[PDB]
Amino acid sequence: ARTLGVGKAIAVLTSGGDAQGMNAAVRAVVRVGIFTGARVFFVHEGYQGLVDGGDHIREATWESVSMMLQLGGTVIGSARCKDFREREGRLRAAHNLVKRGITNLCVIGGDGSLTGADTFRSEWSDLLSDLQKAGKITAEEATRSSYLNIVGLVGSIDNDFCGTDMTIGTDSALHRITEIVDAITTTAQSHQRTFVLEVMGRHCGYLALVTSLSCGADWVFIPECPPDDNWEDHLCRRLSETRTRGSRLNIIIVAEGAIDRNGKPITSEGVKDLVVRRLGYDTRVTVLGHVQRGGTPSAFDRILGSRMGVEAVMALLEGTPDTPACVVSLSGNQAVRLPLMECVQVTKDVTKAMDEKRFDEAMKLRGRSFMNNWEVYKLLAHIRPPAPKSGSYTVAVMNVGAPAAGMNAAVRSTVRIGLIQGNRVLVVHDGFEGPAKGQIEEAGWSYVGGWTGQGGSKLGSKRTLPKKSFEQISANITKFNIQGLVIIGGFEAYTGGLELMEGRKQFDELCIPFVVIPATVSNNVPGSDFSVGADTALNTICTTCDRIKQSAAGTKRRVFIIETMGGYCGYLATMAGLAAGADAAYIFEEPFTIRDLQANVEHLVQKMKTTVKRGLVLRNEKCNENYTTDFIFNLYSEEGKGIFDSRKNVLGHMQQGGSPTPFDRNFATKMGAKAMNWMAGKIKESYRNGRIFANTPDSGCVLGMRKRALVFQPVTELQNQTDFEHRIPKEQWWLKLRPILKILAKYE
Ligand SMILES: Nc1ncnc2c1ncn2[C@@H]1O[C@H](COP(=O)(O)OP(=O)(O)OP(=O)(O)O)[C@@H](O)[C@H]1O
Ligand SMILES: Nc1ncnc2c1ncn2[C@@H]1O[C@H](COP(=O)(O)OP(=O)(O)OP(=O)(O)O)[C@@H](O)[C@H]1O
Ligand SMILES: Nc1ncnc2c1ncn2[C@@H]1O[C@H](COP(=O)(O)OP(=O)(O)O)[C@@H](O)[C@H]1O
Repeated sequence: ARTLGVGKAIAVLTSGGDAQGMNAAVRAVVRVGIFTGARVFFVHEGYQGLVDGGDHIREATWESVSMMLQLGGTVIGSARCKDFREREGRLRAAHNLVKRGITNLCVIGGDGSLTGADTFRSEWSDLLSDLQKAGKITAEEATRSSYLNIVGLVGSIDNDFCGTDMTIGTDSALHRITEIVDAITTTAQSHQRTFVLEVMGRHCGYLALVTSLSCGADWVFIPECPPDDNWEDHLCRRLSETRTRGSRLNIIIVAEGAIDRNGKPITSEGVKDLVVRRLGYDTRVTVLGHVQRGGTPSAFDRILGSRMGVEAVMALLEGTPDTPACVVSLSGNQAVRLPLMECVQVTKDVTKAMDEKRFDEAMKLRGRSFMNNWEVYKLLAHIRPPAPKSGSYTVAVMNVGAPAAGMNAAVRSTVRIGLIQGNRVLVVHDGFEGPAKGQIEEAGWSYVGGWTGQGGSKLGSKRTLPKKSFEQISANITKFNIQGLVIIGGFEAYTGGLELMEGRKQFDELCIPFVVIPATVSNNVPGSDFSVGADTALNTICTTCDRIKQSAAGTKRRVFIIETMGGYCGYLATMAGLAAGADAAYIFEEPFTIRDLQANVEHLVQKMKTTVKRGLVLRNEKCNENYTTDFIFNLYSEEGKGIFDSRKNVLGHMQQGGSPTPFDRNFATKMGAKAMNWMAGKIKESYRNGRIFANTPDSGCVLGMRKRALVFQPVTELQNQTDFEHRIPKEQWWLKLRPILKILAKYE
């Protein structure tokens, strides 16, 4: 609370290497730190300034963290101080803390920096008694004893640290790597070019794998699972197999830490030599390096930064001389404070486990999803697939609703994974106008060839519903022999789904199972924390939001009022509102009354009249029937005549058919499989007498993100979890963020 951090001060620090998002962390850490009545102190140049001190520990204001969200790298500054790795230095830093009076320390760093603060919290007890032989009056130690709180905030493009689902910057890092391959990829038209990108990752194959999974890398090399035995043949057999199979380029991604069975490291150049000496294609190595850390932080990292930042400060002010070292982080999409020590002691475990040829233990300590990506990567990466028999179940996949960045990525694994099960996969053009009009084709392994990155809807998606035409579709699911349905779409996929169950009452054909994969820009589908195409949309809003915070204004001081899309769902606006640090984001799920709206302005003004020079006001395209854009606009204008200028922008639905970011391509790839695996089951389990009869509710689901796991939920079970008037779910997780979004704008 406002009185919580009163009579309390904290010093934030940014050790480790530049990770896009650190800046948002700091900001949040300062903004929320003040807010809690506490005092926040900067500490330029990572652990260094802490050791040094003096002019390296300046005090932060609120205006100080202004306009940082959008900036990459660290601004508080990051060094490499090795003096701290020794006590002949930690003691001087401590001196600096106690000399400046500070009981809380936020460390935004990596596996090492984090492990350093760790050992610091520990070797802190004796640090007093020793720095007492001559340090400062012993009156202080008896006034700052077993009270040295430190929160570790994980920032690293490695995504190595264990205990956190994501680290800062890795998504942006993912964007960089992606934009390149995205470009490498869309040019190779001449010779059978064969790029050999080498990407980051000391000991972690993460970025390397994930980047292969989004590009459709032809082969990959990662640490935790070295290519044991004669592979070159394999890799060449492959590259040639695929060469004659008809293809232009090839993208062999290589993690830096890429080693082999024994350990004698695989080299990006070596790889390059191989292919040329054995196959002789014009191969060309590239080594992205230190650019992955560049560019600007993606919508996710800015957001993730702010969330972690707030978590830290809370965790800092909620500490007790009996509470252990803390490391806040994300998991199952919610903040968590984890035992610093436990995290380090383990995140280390993986290294040794890897030092000993024990890679199974490696890939395990890493495990879960990682292991999955690996598994799914290889599968979809195959050149094959198997020989199609006859007793094979035949599935149909289709798109329904407005298009999304990821649909084609989902349709591609759905078909590949299907085909690899030995099942048949039909492809439907134009959603439900699909099984109905009869536009249905058989999709072979190549049909989906290189789609994972293409945006829009290759198959065609319409929003029309099934019911009105059960006759024709059922007529068709019999003719073509459809025996399961995979629907990638948004609300009218969920909705058209329910619409299918009822049919199971009047029709026996509709008595097949179906899974609904959420693909909607708006993130309005019930039964999942995320949907495919939101991140992509979101990243574009957040982008143009930043580009608009410029405008060739004939003078400074100016306020922008922007209307986002997403019908009644305040996900984008709220999120974008937070990613681009707007003063206000008017959404539906959170009703405003002119009594408020007023106060929201008799506020930005009190700011445009000082600190702030550009203002951001986000409005959900449906937050309120009366208080339209134009209303909010005009209100904000008049009220600020003289003090500032103002323009109003309506983004609207700027062709959401651009291109999927790496996260939607992964998300749509991972599910498209998860579903096609789950569905192959429900189809066996529903085969009875030379016919299938799914008439239970389990056979009709929507697969979605729900906390730490993906989960199949039956459409009917969700009916009472969804407001159909406004086509949105009831209980949106993110409404939990609104408050932080508000304190960062300096409210309450
Ligand atoms: N093992 C350690 N013990 C104590 N302090 C450390 C340790 N490792 C790093 N530090 C502190 O952090 C500084 C920078 O370390 P480092 O470059 O490893 O950052 P990091 O958090 O490990 O991120 P990265 O994954 O890029 O290594 C060191 O100079 C020292 O100040
Ligand atoms: N794309 C890939 N990247 C890295 N390793 C791969 C890839 N594809 C297969 N492998 C490796 O090849 C070995 C398994 O071969 P599998 O028998 O699983 O594929 P395959 O049928 O021989 O090849 P294809 O599927 O290219 O004919 C394992 O080491 C597996 O990790
Ligand atoms: N861009 C993002 N937007 C929302 N959540 C994200 C994003 N990137 C990662 N996450 C979170 O990271 C965790 C999932 O990581 P993971 O299983 O490795 O999937 P991927 O392999 O797609 O990262 C979840 O908490 C997920 O919500």
